[PDB]
Amino acid sequence: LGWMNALYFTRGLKLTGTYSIMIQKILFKDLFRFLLVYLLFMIGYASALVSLLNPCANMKVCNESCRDSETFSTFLLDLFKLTIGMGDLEMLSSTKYPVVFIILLVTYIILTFVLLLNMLIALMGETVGQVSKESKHIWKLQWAT
Amino acid sequence: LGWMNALYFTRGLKLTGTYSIMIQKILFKDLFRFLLVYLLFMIGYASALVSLLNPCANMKVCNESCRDSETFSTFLLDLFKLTIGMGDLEMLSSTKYPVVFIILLVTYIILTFVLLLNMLIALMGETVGQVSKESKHIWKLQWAT
Ligand SMILES: [Ca+2]
Repeated sequence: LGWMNALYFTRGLKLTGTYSIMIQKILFKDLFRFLLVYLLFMIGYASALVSLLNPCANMKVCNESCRDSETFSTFLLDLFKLTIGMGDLEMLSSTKYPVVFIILLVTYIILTFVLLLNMLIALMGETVGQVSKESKHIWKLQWAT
Repeated sequence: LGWMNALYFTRGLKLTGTYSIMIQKILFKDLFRFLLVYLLFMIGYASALVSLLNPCANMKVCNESCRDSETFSTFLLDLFKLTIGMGDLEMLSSTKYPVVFIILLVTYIILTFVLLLNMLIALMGETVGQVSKESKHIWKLQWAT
């Protein structure tokens, strides 16, 4: 916590504290609400997938480490490991294991991992251009305080 | 689908629904046409490569899992796995396995995976600066509706 508070002094010389402006928007509003809505999305879809193994018979083919179970939440752990935008999950053709599960999985992960974070990246790129006077102004405001 | 519709309420307070602006352009026009043209590119080049094993004798040297076959489309699966911009595919010198196949492969993947998505990234970076009045305007339009 003290090395966090080290930011308190890091808002004076050398134009330090510019982050202290943008954290006013990203931590409280933008990244906050984004992580909320995305967490809700992914937990809902997690319930979906853990319910979508009985038809499209129980199989969650090994990732690119939960096996078929019913315990309480190990599903969520291994499934989140799967949701990691890590390795461009496998493609299918002439399905043998769960058939309609895979298409839902791929379209969902494309929705959430090719648009949502990109939505937020574009949001950053557009919102950063708001600093007009609050550079010298917050500088002398630091002076004052 | 209900958790998709959760975006319907997520367009009011806290300036939610900014995505609902950009999705007007990226989902229907930009990312759409880009994925279309890129899919066409890659499937054409896939036909090319699966036809380019007989001279430059049959060999698709193990990636950085289809072996020489003739079945129907396993080519497409393993080849797409190869097309994943995953690991900066191997370099060659003093060729022994297919000779002119590798140079075509590398120049194609450089074309499609160092320019096309970068073309679209620059397109994003330039198109995001269009919000002039439709922030407060779409806000009060949400109000109205
Ligand atoms: Ca890696």
